[PDB]
This record gives sequence, C-alpha cells and structure tokens, in this order.
Amino acid sequence: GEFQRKLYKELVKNYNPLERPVANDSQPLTVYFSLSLLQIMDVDEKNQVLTTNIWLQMSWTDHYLQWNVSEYPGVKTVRFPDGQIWKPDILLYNSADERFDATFHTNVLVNSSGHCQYLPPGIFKSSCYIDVRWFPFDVQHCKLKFGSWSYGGWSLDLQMQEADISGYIPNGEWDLVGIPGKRSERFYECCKEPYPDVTFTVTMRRRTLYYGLNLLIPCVLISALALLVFLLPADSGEKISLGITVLLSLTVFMALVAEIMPATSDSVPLIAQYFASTMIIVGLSVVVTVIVLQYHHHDPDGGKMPKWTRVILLNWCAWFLRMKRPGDPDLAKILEEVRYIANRFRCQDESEAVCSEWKFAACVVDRLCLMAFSVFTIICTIGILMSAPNFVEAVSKDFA
Amino acid sequence: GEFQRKLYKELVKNYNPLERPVANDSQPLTVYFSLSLLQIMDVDEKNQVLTTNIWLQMSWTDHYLQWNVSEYPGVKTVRFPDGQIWKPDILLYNSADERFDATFHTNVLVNSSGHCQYLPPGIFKSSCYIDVRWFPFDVQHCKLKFGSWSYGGWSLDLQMQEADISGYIPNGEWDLVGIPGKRSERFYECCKEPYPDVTFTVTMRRRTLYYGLNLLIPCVLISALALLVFLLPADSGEKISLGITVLLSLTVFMALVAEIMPATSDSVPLIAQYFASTMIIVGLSVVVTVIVLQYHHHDPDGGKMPKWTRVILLNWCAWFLRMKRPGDPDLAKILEEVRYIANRFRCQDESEAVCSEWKFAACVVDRLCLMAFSVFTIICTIGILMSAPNFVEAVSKDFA
Amino acid sequence: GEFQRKLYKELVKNYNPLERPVANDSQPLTVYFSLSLLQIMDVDEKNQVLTTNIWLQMSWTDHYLQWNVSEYPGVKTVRFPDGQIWKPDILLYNSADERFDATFHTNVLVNSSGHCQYLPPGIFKSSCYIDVRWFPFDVQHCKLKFGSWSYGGWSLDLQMQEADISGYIPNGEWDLVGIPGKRSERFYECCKEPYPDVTFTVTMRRRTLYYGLNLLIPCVLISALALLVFLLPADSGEKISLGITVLLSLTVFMALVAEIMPATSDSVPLIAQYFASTMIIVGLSVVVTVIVLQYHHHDPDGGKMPKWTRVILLNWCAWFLRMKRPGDPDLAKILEEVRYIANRFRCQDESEAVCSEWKFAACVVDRLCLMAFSVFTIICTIGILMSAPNFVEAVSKDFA
Amino acid sequence: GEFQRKLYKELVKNYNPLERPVANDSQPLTVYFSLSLLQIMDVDEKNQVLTTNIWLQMSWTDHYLQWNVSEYPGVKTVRFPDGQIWKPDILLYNSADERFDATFHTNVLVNSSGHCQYLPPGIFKSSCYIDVRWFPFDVQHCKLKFGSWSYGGWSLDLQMQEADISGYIPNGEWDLVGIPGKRSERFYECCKEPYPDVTFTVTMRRRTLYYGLNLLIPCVLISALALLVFLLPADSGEKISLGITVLLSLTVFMALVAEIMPATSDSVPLIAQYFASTMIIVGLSVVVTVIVLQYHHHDPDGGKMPKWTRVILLNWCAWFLRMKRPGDPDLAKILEEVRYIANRFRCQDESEAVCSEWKFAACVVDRLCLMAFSVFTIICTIGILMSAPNFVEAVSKDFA
Amino acid sequence: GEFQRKLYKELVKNYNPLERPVANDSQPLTVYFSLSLLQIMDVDEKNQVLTTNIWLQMSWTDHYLQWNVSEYPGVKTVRFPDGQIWKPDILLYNSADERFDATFHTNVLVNSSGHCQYLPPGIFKSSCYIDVRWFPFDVQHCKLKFGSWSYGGWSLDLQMQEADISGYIPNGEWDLVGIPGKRSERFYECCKEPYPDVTFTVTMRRRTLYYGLNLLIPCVLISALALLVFLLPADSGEKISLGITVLLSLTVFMALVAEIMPATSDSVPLIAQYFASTMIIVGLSVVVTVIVLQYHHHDPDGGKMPKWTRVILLNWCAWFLRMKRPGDPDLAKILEEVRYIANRFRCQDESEAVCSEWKFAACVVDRLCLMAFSVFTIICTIGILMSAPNFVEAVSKDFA
Ligand SMILES: CN1CCC[C@H]1c1cccnc1
Ligand SMILES: CN1CCC[C@H]1c1cccnc1
Ligand SMILES: CN1CCC[C@H]1c1cccnc1
Ligand SMILES: CN1CCC[C@H]1c1cccnc1
Repeated sequence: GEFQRKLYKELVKNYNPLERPVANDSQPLTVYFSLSLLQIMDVDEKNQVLTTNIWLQMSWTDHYLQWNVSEYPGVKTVRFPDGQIWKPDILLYNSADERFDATFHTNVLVNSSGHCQYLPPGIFKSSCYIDVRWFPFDVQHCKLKFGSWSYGGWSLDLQMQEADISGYIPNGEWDLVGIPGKRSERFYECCKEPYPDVTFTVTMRRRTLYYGLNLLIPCVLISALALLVFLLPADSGEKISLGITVLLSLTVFMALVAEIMPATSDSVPLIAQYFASTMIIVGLSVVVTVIVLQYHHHDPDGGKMPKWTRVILLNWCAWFLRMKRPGDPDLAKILEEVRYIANRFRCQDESEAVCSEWKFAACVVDRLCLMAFSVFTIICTIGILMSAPNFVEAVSKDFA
Repeated sequence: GEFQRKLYKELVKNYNPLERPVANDSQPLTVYFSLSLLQIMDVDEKNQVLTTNIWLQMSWTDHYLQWNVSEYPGVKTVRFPDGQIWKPDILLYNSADERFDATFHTNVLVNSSGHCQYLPPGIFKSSCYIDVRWFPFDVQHCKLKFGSWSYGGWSLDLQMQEADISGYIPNGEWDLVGIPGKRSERFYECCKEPYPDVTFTVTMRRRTLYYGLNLLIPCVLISALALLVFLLPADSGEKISLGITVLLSLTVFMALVAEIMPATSDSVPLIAQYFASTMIIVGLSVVVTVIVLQYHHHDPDGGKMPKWTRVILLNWCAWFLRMKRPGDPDLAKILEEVRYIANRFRCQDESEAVCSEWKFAACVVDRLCLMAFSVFTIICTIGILMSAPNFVEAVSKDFA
Repeated sequence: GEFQRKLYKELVKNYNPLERPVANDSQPLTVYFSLSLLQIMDVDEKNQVLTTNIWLQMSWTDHYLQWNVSEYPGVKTVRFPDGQIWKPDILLYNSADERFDATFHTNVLVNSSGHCQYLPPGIFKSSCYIDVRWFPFDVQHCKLKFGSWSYGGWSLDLQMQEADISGYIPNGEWDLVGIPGKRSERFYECCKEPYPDVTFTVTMRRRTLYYGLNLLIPCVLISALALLVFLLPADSGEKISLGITVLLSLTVFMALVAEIMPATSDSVPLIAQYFASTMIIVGLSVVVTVIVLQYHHHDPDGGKMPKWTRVILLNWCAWFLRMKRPGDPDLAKILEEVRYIANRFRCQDESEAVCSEWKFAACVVDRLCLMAFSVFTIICTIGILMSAPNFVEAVSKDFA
Repeated sequence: GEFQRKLYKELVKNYNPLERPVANDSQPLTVYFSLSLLQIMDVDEKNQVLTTNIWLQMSWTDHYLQWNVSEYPGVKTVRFPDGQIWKPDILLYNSADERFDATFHTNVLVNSSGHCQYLPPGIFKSSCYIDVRWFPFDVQHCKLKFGSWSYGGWSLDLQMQEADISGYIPNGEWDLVGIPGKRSERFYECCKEPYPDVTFTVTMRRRTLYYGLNLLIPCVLISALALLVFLLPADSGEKISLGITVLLSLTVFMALVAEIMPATSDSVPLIAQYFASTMIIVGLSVVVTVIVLQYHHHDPDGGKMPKWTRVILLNWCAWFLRMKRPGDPDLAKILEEVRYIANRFRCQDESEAVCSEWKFAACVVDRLCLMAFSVFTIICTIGILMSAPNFVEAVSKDFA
Repeated sequence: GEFQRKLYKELVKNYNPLERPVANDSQPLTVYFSLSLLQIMDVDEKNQVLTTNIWLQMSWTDHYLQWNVSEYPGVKTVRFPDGQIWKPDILLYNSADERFDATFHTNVLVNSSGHCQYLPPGIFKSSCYIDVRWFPFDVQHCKLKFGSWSYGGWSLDLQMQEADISGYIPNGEWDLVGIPGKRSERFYECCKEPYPDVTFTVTMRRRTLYYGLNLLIPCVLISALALLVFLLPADSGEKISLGITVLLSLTVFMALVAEIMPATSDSVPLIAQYFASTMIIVGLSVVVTVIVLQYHHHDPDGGKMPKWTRVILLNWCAWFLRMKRPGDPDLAKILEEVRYIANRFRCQDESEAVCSEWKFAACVVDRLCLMAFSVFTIICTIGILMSAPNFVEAVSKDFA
C-alpha cells in the first residue's frame, strides 16, 4: 500500500538503532519483562542442566516510532526485524548453552503510539543447582536470572510482570508447583551503577510412580527373596549359591541403574543410603549362612558342644520358638567278634546322635536369624523411606 | 538477457522487503499454507521429541511483483533469495530444536501476475506428547502447530490446504494412518488480536513385529523354561540354581531393554506390567521351590506330619493326579547281640519309610504347584497382552 | 595487476547475481552436473542415515563473464566467491542433515570464454533405506537425489556426467560395487513445470570378515559347548548348571550385541533368525536335560517301567547304538534273625538293580538326544547361513 | 533524545574500527585484562577437556570516543555493538572447542572520557592436562591462556587484574582452591616481537565422598566377603562357587566402573593399583581354595603324607592355633567268615581315620590361609589408600 | 593516530579483495605454507577420524599493501580482518568436520614492505586410515592434505616450510614420532592445470601401558585361573561350574571391552586373535573336563576298560608322571546265610576296586591335560604377543 510504504520510508528517517528511544535522555527507559513457560523439556541431574522452552515477553515505549493514524488510514501496526530498531540486551545470566543467547530473534510489533512488543522464543539451557538428597522424592528449585547486560538502573529501569503458564503443557515426569519471580538490584566490581534483574524460580516436584515401580519395588522384592536363604534346609547345598547370586544381582542393579545420579558430595542420596543398607543386609545374610553351614557340618570328633551354647541353644531358643527336640572256645571267639561289630555300631549311633544335635542347633540359629533379619530389613526400609519429607503426600498424589 | 536484467532492475525499484504486499492496507493478506511430509525420520519416546523431513508450502499474491510479459518476452518467472522480498514469518510453535527455525531458506518464485510460491525444506524437530501405556501396540498422535509469529487475523489471513504425502516414503517402524489438520483462531495475553494457526496432527501406529519378536517371545519362552524347576527331581541340587539363574537373567533383561521407555508417571506401561507379572511369577516359583525343598529334606526324628496335611496330601491330591503310592550262655549272648543289630536295622527301615513318605508329599506338592503355575502364567500373559486395544488388528497387519 | 584489477572492475559492472546468465531468456541454460565420491564416512543402519564425503561438480556457460584476453594479457581465469555471481540451487533432496545444505560454498572459476566451474565439497548426510534382511551379507542400494530447487526444465536444463571415483579411498567395512546415475523429469502438485533431477545410486556390499569372526563363530562354538550337557554323567549334578549358564551367556550376547540393528518390521533379519534357532536349541536342550534327570532320579518303589518304554529303550536303542547292557531254640531264632537280615539285603540288591536299569534308560535317552541335537543344530546352522544370497561369493572374497 | 542522536552521529564520524585508538602511534595501548569465573560446569578426565562459565573483563582508553558532557547534558555512557569499534583480539590459546572463539560478542560500555569496558560471557572449553595418578584424591591444575592474537608488546601492552570469584557458585564435585595467574612475554618463530599473555591456573580438588562411598566401600566389602570362602566347611561344595562368583562380580565391577579414567600411560592410577591388588587377592584365594579342596578329597590308598608335612601340620600349626585334635567244622567256617567281615570293617575304619586326618590337615591349612589373607588384605588396602597424598585432609574435609 | 588513520584510508583506496596481489599477472604468487601442531586432541579408531588442534602458517608478498614508513612515522604493521584483503583459499582436502573449513578466521598482519602473515587456528578433524592389525602395539600414519582449492600452479605457487612442534603438548596415550611432509602436484579431471598441495603425515605410536595393564594382564591371569579346573579333585562337583563361569566372564570381557575396534575387515586384529585363542583354550578345557568327569563317573557294571587304554594309562603315563598306584541242619543254613552275606560283600569290594581304578585313570588324564594345556597356553600367548613388531621396543619404552 502507498500509505504503508510511505510510513515505512518516513519511520526510519534519521533513525539510529543504537540510540535508546527516550524523549528525555536523563530519564530511564521502563521495560516490562515477563516470561511464558511452555515446557520443561529436559532436566539433567548429572550435568546440573535445566532445559526449557519459553517465550520472553518484553515491552517498552519508543519515542520515535509514532505516527498519526489519520494520515495513514490503513496501517496500525508495523514490524521491524532484528538489527533495525533498538532492542534491550536482556540475557539469561546463568545460561549453560554453548552460545550464550538461545533466543530466536523475531520481528517486533509496534503500536500506533510508539508502544512496542517483543516475543522471542527459544530453548533455554540454564545451569541450576540440583539436589538429590531426597531422591526421587525431591523438590527442585532452579533459578532463571534475566537482566540487561550493558544497561544500568539509570538507563533501563527493568520491571517485572508475572510469569504466564496458561500455555504450559504438563510434563510426564515433573509436576510444576509454581514459577514465582523477584526483581533485585546488584552491584558489580566493574561499575558504580546498579543493574536490576528479574529472577524466576522454577519449583518442580518429581513424580515418583515410575521410580518407585522400577527401583524401590524390585529391590525390596529381591531383598525379601534373599531371606529365603534362611528357609532352605542345610542338607541341600544351595544356600550359598542363592545368597551370592542375589548379592551379585543387586550389585549389578545398583551400578547399572543408580548411575544417573550426579557425582556430587553435598550429601548421601536416599537411594544410595537404601542400597547401602540392602547391601549390608545381604552381606550379613551371607555371613550368617556361612556360620550356619559351619555349625551344620561339624565333625563329631572335632569337639563337644560348649556347655553355655549347648544349654542356651537347646533350652531358651527352643522354648521361645517352640521347636521340637528330636529324641567250646569257638563260641567264645564268635561272640567276641559279633560283640566288636555291635560295639562299633553303637559308637556309630552315638556319633550320629551328636551330629543330629549339631544340626538341630544350626537350624535353630538359622530360624532365629531369619526372624531377626526379616524384622530388621522391614524396619530399616520403612524408616529410610519415611525419613524423606513429602513422602506421604508424594505417594498420595502419585499412587492414590 | 537484456529483458530479464531490465525487469530485475525495475522490480526492486522503491521496494521495501518489510512491507506487506497488499493493494489495500485495511484488507488482510491471504496466505495458503500446506505441508508436504516426506519421512518420519525419528521419534524419541524418552525425549518426547519427534523428527521429520517435511516441506512447507506457502503461496500468496504480491501486488508489487507484477509485469506485462509482452514487454519482457523471454521471462515468465523470477526468483528472489531470502531477505529481498517479504515472506510470512510462519513458525513451528512447538519446536524442540536448539534454533527455533529449522527451515532452509530457499528462493521464492513469482508469477507474471504477482502470485508467489515458497517451498522451504527443513528437519523439523517438534515436541509431541508420547504415550507408552499400550506399548508397543500404541497409536501416537503428535501435533505440529504452524502459525504466523507477528501477524494477526486482520493482517495475514492464514488459510489451509491439505497435507501432501504423495512423496512420503514408508518407515520400517511406524505405519502412517494419515496426517489431518485444522485451522483455528486463538487469543493471547499480549494483544487483542486473533492469531490464526494451522495444526497438523500426525497419527502413526507402531509396527510391533520387531518388539514382539525380540522382547515378548524371549521373555515368555524363558518364563516357560522357568517352570522346568518343578520337573527337576528334588534329589538333584539344581532347582534353586535354575530358578535363581532364570530370575537373574530376567532382571538383567528388564533393566537392560525396558529402559528406552521414558520416565513418565502418567500410567504404567503394558510392558512394565507384564514384566512385573513375570517377576512375581518367578519369585513365587523360587518361594515354592524353597517350600518343596523344606518338605523334601525333613528329619525323620524332627516330627511327624499333622494328620490334616497327611490325609489331604496323601488322599485328595493323589486321587486328583492319579499318583502312585509306594508300598550254653554263649548262645544266649550271641542271640541278644544279633537281636540288637536286627532291631537297629528295623528302626532304620521305618525311618527310611517315613522319609520316603515325606519325599512323596514334597513331589506331589511340586506337581500341583507346577500345574497351577503353568495355568496362572498362561492366563496372565494372555490377559495382559489382550488387554491392550488394537492388539488383534496389529497382529493381523504385522505377522499375518 | 593493473589489467586484472581493470577486468575485475569491468566484469561486475551492471551485473545482477540474481539473473540467469543466458543470451536468449527463452532458451534453457544447460548445467552439467556430476559427482566425485571420495569416502563413505559412515553408514548408520539404526538411523537409516548415510554419511559420505563428496565433491559436487557443476559447469555452465555465462554470457556476461567473458573478455578478450588480448586486452587483458596476463589474466586467463577469475574466481568469484559466494553471492557475487549466479549459482545453480542444486540441492540434495533426501538430506538428513539438520541444515539442508551441507556443501561448503567455495570460489567459482571462470574461463576466458565465459565457461564456469564449481566444485563445492561437503559431508553429505542422506536418508537412504537400509535393508537388514540378509545381514550381514546384505547389498545396500542408497540413492542420492540431486536437482535444482526453484528452476524447472524450461529454465535450467540439468545434464548428468558420470560420477568419478578416481580419488575414492576404500572403506575398511564396505566394498563399493558402483555408483550409477540416472536423470529423470518428475512433476509436482505446485507447478505445471517439469523439474529434472540427477539421482546417483550407491551400491555397497558389506565385508563380513569382522562380523563372521565376532558373532557367528563364537555363537556356533558356544552352542557346540552347550551340546556338552549331554556328555556329563548324570551322577554328577552340573548338567543343569552348564545348560542354564550357556543359555544365560547367549541371551546376554544377543541382547548386548544384536542391538545395532534398526527396530524395523519389514522382515526378520538373518542374524535374528539364527539367534532364535540357537535359543530354541538351548532351551530344548535344557528341557531334555530335565527329562533325563527325571529318568535318572527315579524311586524304585515309585513304579515299574512301562512295558513299551522298557522294551523299546532296552532293545531298539541298544541295538542301534551298540550299548553294553549291565548284567536248641536259641539256634532256631538266630536262624530267623540272620534270615531276616539276608532277606532285607536281597530286597536291597533288587532295588539297586531296578535303579541301575533306570539309569541305563536315562543314559540311552541322553545319548540319543545328543546325536539328534548335534545333527539338528548342524543342519539348521548350515541352512540358515546358506539361505542368504551372495553368501558363497562373500566368503570367497573375504576369507579366501 | 536529540543530544543522544547528535552525539551518536558525531562519534562515528571519520571513525575506522580497524584503527588502534591511540593518540601516539609509537606508544603501546594498555589493556587491563581480567577474568570472572562463575562456574566449573564440567571437567572431562577421559577427553582432557575443561568446561567453565566465565566472563572476560577488558578495559582500555579510547582517544576517539570522547565528548564534553556539558554539550550533551543527558547522556553519559554509550554502547557500541560488535564490528563498529575496535576491540582487542584476545583469544583463549588452548581452546578445545570446535569454533576457536566461544565468547558471546556483547555491547561495549564507554565512558564520557573515552574509557571502555567489555564483558563478553562464554562457555569456555579448554584442553588441560588431567592427572589421575592419585585418583580420586587428586588435585588438578588446569591453565587458561589468554593473549592477543595479532598484537604484540610494542602495540598492545596487556596488563593483568586479579580474577574475581565473588559470583562463583560451588560445584557439587570439585572444591576450588584458588585461581591465581601470571603475565609473561614469550617469542614466536614467525616474528621478532614479544606477545605478552595472561595465564590463569585453576586449582581444584575433587570431593571424594561420592567416590569413596560408591567404589572403595563396595569393593572393600566384597573383598572382605570373599574371605568367607575360608570359613565354609569343606564338606559343603560351594567354596569354589562363592570364590568364582565373587571374582566375576569384582571383575564386572572394575570393567564397568573404572572406564571413565582416560587411557593414559603416564602412570598407573591408584584405583587401578587397588583393583589389581584386589584381583590378585581373590585369584590367590581361589588358588588356595583349590589346594584346600585337593587336600580334603584325598584317597586313603593314594598314599600317606610325607613325614615332614605330617609333623608340621599336626604339631606346629595345631599348637599355634590351639586346635583340638580328634581322637564241628561248621563252627570253624562260621568263625572264619565272621572274622573276614570284621577284618574288612577294621580296615574300613583305618581308612576312615586316615581320611579324617587328611580332612583335619586341610582345615588347618584353610584356617591358616584365612588369617594370613585377612592380614594381607587389610595391610595392603590401608597402605594403598594412605599412599596417596592429601588423603587424611581429604577425608577430614569430606566425611568429617 | 592521525598517521595510522590516514594510512588506513589510503591503503584500501581502489582495493579489491578478489584480486590476486601480484605485480605481473602472468607470474605466479608464492605462498609459504607451514603448520604448527599443538595437540592431538582425540583419535577415533572406530570412526577413522583424527582430531588435532593446529595453527596454519601462511605468508605471501602483497604488491598493494606497501607504504613508506617515513611518511607514517608511528605505524609499522597493520591488521586486516576477514573479507577485506585477499587470502589464499587453502583448505584441508580430507576433512571430516560437518563444515569443511574448521579454521577460525583471525586478523591478517602486514609488513611495511607488503609481506603478509596469517595464523588461523582451529580444531582440524581429518579422516585418516587407521590400522588395527597390531593393536595395541600399532604405529599409525595419518595424512593431512592441504592445498589451494581454486588456484593452480600457474597462479598460486604453493611452497612448504617445515612443521613446527615447539609448542606441542605431549598426549598421554600417543607418542609422536615426527610430522614430516611433502609437496606434490596433481592433475584433476576438471582442468588442465596442476594443483600443488602440501601433505603432512603424522606418525604416531600408541603407548601400551594402560592397555597392557587393563586387558592383557587380566585375561592372561583369568586363563591361568581357568587352568585351576584341572587341580580340582573330581569328587567335588565344581569343575564344570568353575570352567563355565570363567568362560562366561571372559566372553563378557571380550564383547564388553574389545568393542572400540572398528568393524574393519582388512585383517584380524592381534587382540582379536589372542581373545579367540583364549576362548578356544577355555572351551577345550571345558571339553576335557567333561571327558574327565565321564571317566570318573563310570558304572562298574558298564564294562571293563579296553586293554590298550588300560595298559597305556596305567603304565606309560604313570611312569612318566611317577604317580603312585594304589594297592544239625540249622548250623548248615546259618553257614549258607553268612556265606551269602560275605560273598555279596566281596563282590562289593571288587566293584569298589574297579571304580577306584577308573578314578585313577581319570585323575591321570586330568593331570596330563593340565600339563599340556599350561604349556600350550604359555607358548601360544608368548608367540602371539611376540608376533607383533615393535613389541620389545614398546615394552622397553613403556614399562622400563
Ligand atoms: C551486569 N552486567 C552484566 C554482567 C556484568 C555487567 C556488565 C557491566 C559492564 C559491561 N558489561 C556487563
Ligand atoms: C501469536 N504470536 C506468537 C506467540 C505470541 C504471539 C505474539 C504476539 C505479539 C508479538 N509476538 C508474538
Ligand atoms: C523441484 N523443487 C524442489 C521440490 C519441489 C519443487 C519446488 C516447486 C516450487 C517451489 N519450490 C520447489
Ligand atoms: C601470539 N599470536 C598468537 C599465536 C601465534 C601468534 C601469532 C603471530 C603472528 C601472527 N598470528 C599469530
């Protein structure tokens, strides 16, 4: 259109894109900054990197891009590309992207009264501190720091508008609690001028259904299966095999799965604590299995039972568990020979009785250890899980 | 040519690439937008990222790029590169690429009557919601949202043309069901102007041949082989080894293959449910194996069976399964000694008979458990698989 | 030089880089397109992406870049950079690179008679269909489609010259069979103008030495050592251990190694078929081992051998395999007592006689199944391998 | 503003961005270079790559960008983008990024007296030598070398200001010791001119809580559990199983975990030394277990022990460990026959006694080797861990 | 300064960056090309990609960039950025980066007599053929080809200066042997003009301390521990378990670690050959263990030993190994009964003697095969290691 073309010709006349568009130079320029979050595309615990897809909202009044709509009847808004009009140098301070600016420079809508608008999208990659102490029931606060790079408080009076999450799409792993913001002024060793900034904190809670179903439940079930080593009769040579195979499976599990955790040293993760507790339980189970096998395979001539252990293990533990406690010269020479045979048989029977008593003591120790270990692992797992905060509310929100 | 050079000289005379080419500024500009899908290169279930090779189709009428062919006899079409003529700022709203615009800016052909065409290719990386509840028999709908970034409904009246899949090449993993689309107008908190957009939904079904062959069949086969623990005679100490080895192999299979699923918590995947069912079956098989070994290795002097279990396990289960149920003074002192030997032998024989009865009870329990577990696992696998919709048609298309 | 500088000044005068350099605008411009394959950098079966390092070759006559060498004695060729002269917009249609154009824009040589040359290099990433049905003995045909983007048949008459592989550096994995090319005209729904293109098909054969040494041989050898379960005497209980451990090793092998295959569903790959056959063989070997152990550990009082199985297993299989088939009152009651002990011993002897017959039957079944499984695995492996085409020629080229 | 626009117009009049802004060309230009470390985002031991978020600080006096504020009442500072004013070509010499320069070119603040300021951020990726001889208790010194690329001592007199870590955020894995630096002049084979540079050395210490908890503790515990093979009674048959399973688990652990060490050959890492010691201990334990099983399973008729091993193993080791040491014609023919039976029984008892003495000797060796191996492993692990320097202080800082 | 600004104004007057700066156009331009290798950042055996950080050195005489220093007292050197003065289009022919030109375009210094200098750095990624036949003791020669892209011999007379490695920082993994180069002229099918090039060959040797310590030693030790299967007494059922577990661990080791070799078929790598030999040794050991178990568990009623094997295994091998070779009517009916009992006992003793002889033969076979296998494995490992060239010098340089 003739009017649009003439207005475009007259609008850039004597216009310098480097100049701050203010009628009075001594007065600061007010820029309203906001944010429009859409997706928490990825959060990387190991690298402490937050990746989001957001739209930055900026607005300011331009003193030179004004016209009377009566003289230009058809046009009411005009769009300027990058590098043709002044734009704020608002940057993400704590950006982790290889190129510092991840915004996609788009056009700039302009009022008929000089008011401007700027909505550059972009995949923002910010470095936020990630806490894994209460993993996976942790609540993460990551901060997005936005502020003008080379404009101070006397020049660009940055202002805050509430973040908009109307277009936000739910993430399958993280539940958003809110995105509050704050505006503050900081001094720098470079210069004697304040540099106001707008910081948006992203509070997200991790959904624990997948992790609880894939890590906690299988490991708890395998630990409960490890207790089966104490129900295997000692006569079958499979207790050691079962215990060591369970331990090998679990030690493969921890190293293979719980490696996505960052190599931080701020504190021990809850999952690490619980894996360590399970490893201790399984190792002590193997130790007790070795002790039980040592008691079971005792030589009758190796040594009699000591009085204290004999009396305690055959009276007190039996009472507690209600275990059942088992239990012419030719004739002369031929008689002597058969007497020898029978005496040897009697000695064999006495040795067998001693061995049976040893086996009973071993089985009693085994049952007592099974009960104690089951109680210990139940209480330890319950306490470890309940130690983390927001555990009950997380379960109520996820499983219920 | 002289005519072509003169027309190029006269075409850009007083031409502003920022101006919307409309004869009447108060009227909007009609832009026909379409899409030409070529390949679904990659869909990332874990990353919720879809990657496709597509060509965007845009066409609009330019009021300033017109000429009389009679005055330029040889030329009929001209091409302008990027940044020399006005082009719609149509962008992919839900882009997941590091740079928002993935299009490759190509030349722009022009009619002799001002009509234009624009066919920029590009590797579009859009973020779509990926549902894995019915994996691998899931049907996925992902939306590609296209619309002008800075032009509203009063300026750029975006229209729609049906997507073209004539050049589409098939994927070896996903079967296209179609690419429908819709045009809608929505408001934004920025401005009081509607912004029409065109959204193309991609409906793709996953081909399940590879997954069913490489995950389902091996796991069902190994679960069926785990039932062999109940056909092993208890006299050989290998039931526990077989069971624990099968369980370890299955837990490695799970934690090694079922990891490409995203860590979502919307719902439990079907494959996760079926792996959990298989894990429960194998664990309970190990528990029953320990029970059978406990029954088999019973001390004769430990205690007789309770009459209830004796009668039930020796009558009812035997009848149901048609089990076969097995079964001077020198002479005086020599007499007493052989009497003692024979009495000891008779006691040994009766103890052996009791032990054999215990072994029979253990074997009968084992067989009953084998039958029950086979029925349970068959019905559970069949039900879990048949629960997912479109299962039968997926099989008919893939295997048949 | 003065002459060179003057010629450069006069050559750009009134030159428009957007104009097609033709004396008669109605006459199409002839562009000779060729390719210079240098390397096959990488071919990605999983992602269906081919990566090559090639030099495109273009040649066309320019009407405006001509001069008389008599007037410029010293200069005979001139080079222009990108964006200063007209260049064909020849693009790789089926490109899979994040940016569509992977070429590196270099200078353009010019004759003293207007003839031009343009050889841009680049790492080209094309989406070619990869067939893994006969993996690893497959022959892959991948197509590189080149053609002008915005120029039709009435404007840019593309012509094909034979591809040059003179500087081709052989790859250590793939053997180049040839790079034939073809030129065709195809229509588009946009426009009523043909768009000639040049398509180069890359026929490469996979060298199978590495794959046959690292995958086929170890799996065959592991199956051969899994057949050893049928040579272990049943009295020693490690048959189940050996069989299950070999099955575990093989199921780890297949999952860990045969994962570079794409998740395609066009057809079952040969390596997948062979792995499935090996899995079936090992699982059936475990089943037969369980059956053999069940026959070996049979209670003598459990039941006599059925007549049919007894006669056939002790006559027909023995004949076939030529197996060896094994085999005052005081005195009165002392008589009665010794008679009792001897009768018990005789019954005992009959008991181990029956047990030895059972063990012989189990061993005969074991040897028969060993022979059957050996012959079956041999014929299955040979047939599966020889089913794929070009097997013999591939072996003759690689190993011989 | 009118004053701002006029000043911008007059400031770039006759200004060449290529010219070094100095009043006297013969005098060098003083540029104060500093650094503002913000985060140690990632260090790559395998790739010898350091990644940090830093802000470079540069300052210099410009003789052409000066004005009298009395003539421009409102403006006091002006900002110039890249490419419009002269900037130092200060580059990171040892950069490991695909593009050599990673700085984000930002605007340039300017005084009212010509003084300048330049604060370009960037994700700096540098190649620093990484020493793993004391892993994970190592202290790393990586050098960042900054200096002008094409300006010498006579032209650009680079000066140094102390690095600022006021805005530094702690890293969860590395504890910063300090960031000292030095300025030096070094010559080049190209040119007879010094090129002063500023080199910042980053001294970081690795926090060892995570590594000590996840690698040292599990491996020490597994090694301690490997000694349980010596407490297993020899009558049971799981000693070899336990030993070989522990060795397999440990080698799987080492292969899967100690792979993020770089493949350097400068020296053997401490973790590699300790893993090798553990592997040697476990292998020698398996050898000792084989020897003990050979001693335990000795045929009585195979031959009596040598007198030397007899006396030593039954006297000296027993004393040291205080182990208990176990321990008408018809009548004639009937006597002869029963005498035969009894003599055979006596010979059997003699052989049994010899075998029991063999078992006692085997158990004595087993206990002695258990004690020796426990002492050896404890001293070896303590010595290896204490060999690394700063071990005590690292433990005190992390665990205490 | 005024002089510097005036010289900058006068230097670019009538200047054309496209023009070759030569006084006589017919005469070629002499460009001195060199290289300053700094670091071998990474070499990719699998990808056949060599990554180095180098500085390119170029120098040429410019006819138009000359001035009299008397007229410009202060300035003596000037710097031009990219695109303002003519630069050689020297490119890396065999590049592998996604963009062909990986150099960073820095400033260009100029003499007071027209002599120029150009030092563009960059991370150069070149495709070099990598030979893994003698891995890890291989010596790699990779070629970096540099030459003018669009300038021939008649125009740009390229000259070579020796590569500079003064600034080289030694790599931990690879030892530099030297970087010699050559200059040659090649003809291309495009043009009838020679195109001289400079090719630098990088001769690098791999330091083998890490690989020898982490692959060769563990596998040799594991094979030596697999040889322990022949010292286990056959009475303990653990030979099969030990052998199969070692084979499983080794087959995990190979497929898990020796995967960074490329899938090349030029020749079998030394490490692959050694792994194949170890696998064959372990499999044959398992076969021999199965044979020994078959001999040990022989039914005495199965059949007598063949005379040949009896005599050879009891005489020749025993002599060679010096193995010890073990070794009124009532009275009548009581006589008959006791005679029966004793006759059965004598038959039992004869059977036991036959079984003991079988056990002796099995043990002798076991010891003989142990000796043979130890000798075979030691000779095979020594020979396969010594086969590779530069083995002794690599050992002397690394371990000594
Ligand atoms: C607040 N700004 C952003 C970081 C430093 C500071 C600054 C000061 C002067 C010139 N550039 C940047
Ligand atoms: C519809 N457009 C795209 C997203 C927001 C909106 C918009 C409005 C004004 C200026 N830029 C963008
Ligand atoms: C041949 N070109 C490449 C693909 C389609 C066709 C085309 C048609 C119109 C405008 N641009 C491209
Ligand atoms: C100090 N500069 C940076 C590295 C080399 C040196 C240099 C010398 C001459 C021309 N360019 C660079």
